[PDB]
Amino acid sequence: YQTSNFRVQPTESIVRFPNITNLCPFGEVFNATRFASVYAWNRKRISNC
Amino acid sequence: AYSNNSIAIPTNFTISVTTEILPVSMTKTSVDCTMYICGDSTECSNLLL
Repeated sequence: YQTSNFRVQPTESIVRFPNITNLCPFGEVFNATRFASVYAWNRKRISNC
Repeated sequence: AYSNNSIAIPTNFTISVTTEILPVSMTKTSVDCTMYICGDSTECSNLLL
């Protein structure tokens, strides 16, 4: 009789994501010396990062 | 030709060998229902039962 099919169950889980390397200066506004006025506020455009 | 008093009898013969090819059996196959849905997952087994 062919009663079943078998498979080895996994021991643990493995999750790998690609490198975040070659980062953009997202901390430029964080380490900036002086900002502008509250009405003069600057908007940092972050694209392809 | 067709006549009442006429008859044809063979004066010589020949031995001919022909070929008929007759299949007997086919390939034995068995398909699993669970592995056909997916393996290594309990979602296929609970929804399949």
